[PDB]
Amino acid sequence: TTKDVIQKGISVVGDLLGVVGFPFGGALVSFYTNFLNTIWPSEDPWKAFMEQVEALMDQKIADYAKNKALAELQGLQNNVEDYVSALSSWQKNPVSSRNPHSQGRIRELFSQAESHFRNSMPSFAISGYEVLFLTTYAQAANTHLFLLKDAQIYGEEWGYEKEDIAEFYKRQLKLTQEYTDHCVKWYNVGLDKLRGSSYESWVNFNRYRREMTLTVLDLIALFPLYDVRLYPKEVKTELTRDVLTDPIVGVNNLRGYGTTFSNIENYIRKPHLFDYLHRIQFHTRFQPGYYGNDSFNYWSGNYVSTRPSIGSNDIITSPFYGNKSSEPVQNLEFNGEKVYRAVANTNLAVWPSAVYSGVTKVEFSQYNDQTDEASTQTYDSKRNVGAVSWDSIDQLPPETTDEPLEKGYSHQLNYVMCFLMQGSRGTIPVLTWTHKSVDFFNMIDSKKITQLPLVKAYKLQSGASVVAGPRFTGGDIIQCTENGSAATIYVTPDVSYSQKYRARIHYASTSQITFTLSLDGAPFNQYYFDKTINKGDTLTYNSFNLASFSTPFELSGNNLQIGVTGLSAGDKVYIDKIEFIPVN
Repeated sequence: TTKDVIQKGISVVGDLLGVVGFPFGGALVSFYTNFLNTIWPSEDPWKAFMEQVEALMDQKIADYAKNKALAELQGLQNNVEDYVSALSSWQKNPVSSRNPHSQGRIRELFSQAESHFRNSMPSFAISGYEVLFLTTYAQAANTHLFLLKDAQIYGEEWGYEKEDIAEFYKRQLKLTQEYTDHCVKWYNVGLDKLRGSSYESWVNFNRYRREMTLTVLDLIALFPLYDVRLYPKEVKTELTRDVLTDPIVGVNNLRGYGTTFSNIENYIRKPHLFDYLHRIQFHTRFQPGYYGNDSFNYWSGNYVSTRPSIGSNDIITSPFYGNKSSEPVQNLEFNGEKVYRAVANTNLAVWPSAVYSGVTKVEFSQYNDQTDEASTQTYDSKRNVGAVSWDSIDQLPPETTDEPLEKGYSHQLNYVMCFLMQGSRGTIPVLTWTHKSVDFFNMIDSKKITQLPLVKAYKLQSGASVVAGPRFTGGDIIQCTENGSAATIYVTPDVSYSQKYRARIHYASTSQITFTLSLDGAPFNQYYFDKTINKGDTLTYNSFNLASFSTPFELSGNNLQIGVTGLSAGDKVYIDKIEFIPVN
């Protein structure tokens, strides 16, 4: 269920990934048309976003609050549509038909929409309904900010006063912070409200966490890239966060046997450097049926192997998960394959006073971007397979239903982990996924501003570690507690010639610090950076600073090392991303 809103959520983020930073006019208009068809066609999507959280929370919005929200939204739709048609005409029409009279038409259309947004926002955040309005607020907030940046692109062409464009920009800055912070605060409120002790508690908890990531968290991660002044070129970026699909189970009610909340949540993958699915070792066991004829084999346990980020080749192999095989082991290898789908079969045996159920078959859809070919790999228990009951596509829809799945998919398989039920009753598999936007090669684009998340590093040092992200950066971050090296990340230059770059860093620090950059062990850039937080502060939007290094440089190597100094006992530095700006 709710796949509709999930698809819309996924698609918008996927489309925005193409118009982030300073977009070219044609691209901006194209975006806007899909945007209007997806998010702003009628009241249906908005109604579905409210129902979505109501379902996750098992609570309802007071009818009056629901109706007012929908009323505001009808009005905002007209404002957006009227605006887009005018913008579309403006781009299309030559720099001749631009008379003072048409300029005033577009200026007032724009002023109306922007103003209507600021006025309406509070309606999506009424006291007591903050969490339930989250996806609605997130989508409305996004529209407001995306709309705002247009004033910095076309402001002068439209004949706006210098004062007007500037007023819009300050307003954009303030709202980027507020909207981001509002979303994280209420996101967390909702998350804590769902923490329980039962297996059923964890499924709900995790479903909320995944759905809020796809519709809210992924979106707010893009907000900063709408600043066309800081990002005067197109931006190459990616989302590095993990999402866990619902557990694969044969029965709807496990009658108390489900793995406890703590035995799941405390054991899922913790903040780690980015990696990719390399190999899976399937363990099978025999489940006897009370009458023999109803027996079946099932997936009892597993081993998983991942390969690190580019720059390192040593394979990481997981501890054993679940139960050892009673049957012959099955191994599937994925080196250079992207698993974009997983479809599973389950089966059950009804005993006089017990029910036994397990995953009997798993078909993986893979795509090889090198040899531009899709294919499948499957796990088969070999005995009494039953029927398909679980499809990843229901939880992780494609970015586009236009192209074939091997092209339009939104996520790939990263991890597999088997949990044991209570009372030796069976196995529960849990799958972890990563976003499609992740570039394996860590490629530095010669025409765009490239954002490199630090989690893409292949080596941490001097006691640097991966820490849970503040929920608004699209992934995790690096924590530095000691003076010295911190991370080594492998970089792939896209051009052969001596292209020069400027580097920018997105960080948070308890003290004034010095960042040093080295290529293949040789220092090339060193600079001074401001303190952004006090010891013990929690990380919100304003905790981070984006600062440039003075001198330009060439990519005369691949191994980028970031070093930190100037820390005192108790000081902490958090690194989110390193950016590259193509310069002449």
